[PDB]
Amino acid sequence: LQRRSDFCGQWDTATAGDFTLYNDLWGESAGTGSQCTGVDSYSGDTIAWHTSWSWSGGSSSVKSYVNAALTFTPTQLNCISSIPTTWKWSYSGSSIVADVAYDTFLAETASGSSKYEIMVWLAALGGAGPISSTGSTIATPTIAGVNWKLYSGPNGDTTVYSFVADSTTESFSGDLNDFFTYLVDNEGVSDELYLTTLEAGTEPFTGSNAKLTVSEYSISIE
Ligand SMILES: OC[C@H]1O[C@@H](O[C@H]2[C@H](O)[C@@H](O)[C@H](O[C@H]3[C@H](O)[C@@H](O)[C@H](O[C@H]4[C@H](O)[C@@H](O)[C@H](O)O[C@@H]4CO)O[C@@H]3CO[C@H]3OC[C@@H](O)[C@H](O)[C@H]3O)O[C@@H]2CO[C@H]2OC[C@@H](O)[C@H](O)[C@H]2O)[C@H](O)[C@@H](O)[C@@H]1O
Repeated sequence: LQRRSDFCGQWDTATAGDFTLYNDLWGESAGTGSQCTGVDSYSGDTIAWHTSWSWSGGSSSVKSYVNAALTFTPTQLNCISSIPTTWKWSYSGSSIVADVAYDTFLAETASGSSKYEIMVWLAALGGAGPISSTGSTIATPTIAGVNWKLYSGPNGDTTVYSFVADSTTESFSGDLNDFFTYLVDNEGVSDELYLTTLEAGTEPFTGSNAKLTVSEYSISIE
């Protein structure tokens, strides 16, 4: 028999080389729809995958964060020399309100609660916007070959910094650690914090008959 192979459950996952591919439909209760995900290929620190979705309702509420998460031991920033990454992706769908973003977390201890979250958005689609206490940038730095718009704002007892590419970026390669150095140098983030999480995926708000194709994604820590 041939069956649907994509996984669709709220907390379903797949293991793929150095990655976990999470469905992470954490916000599904905020609306109506569904989301199914699958691995296409993998080899060590590289993965190709896709996700398709339709979400309605809860227009300002994220429904999910399907993502490829690197398996690694939490490491203090001052022990990291570079985090090379490459990401090639494309989106299809209608009325897509979503981002394509890295999601990363810093904590005082390896097993402890997060203190900072750092997102790096390669795309803001359909008017999607980052968490921001003002609605405006705090800085507009050039990092890893891209001109970014940096925002900040709270999420519970954490501060979220979001670097948003000036233009939609379907193909990206550079050193993700440059974003952590930037915040250590410019925003008072301690270089003694542990990087606990390195994820790359998409946050949908609303849209229909959407599909993200990640043709290539790689990341490592040196
Ligand atoms: O009992 C059911 C199963 O629970 C699983 O645990 C889940 C928790 O119940 C969820 O609370 C948790 O949701 C978080 C999710 O993993 C993150 O991806 C998401 O990150 C947000 C971030 O908060 C936001 O600041 C940033 O802008 O955007 C990212 C991406 O969307 O955050 C979720 C929680 O925060 C939101 O909800 C609470 C609000 O107060 C807050 O404002 C919201 O933002 O997810 C876990 C599962 O997470 C794990 O798997 C998915 C991975 O992607 C993730 O990294 C892993 O930690 C249990 O694990 C299961 O065993 C249970 O069956």
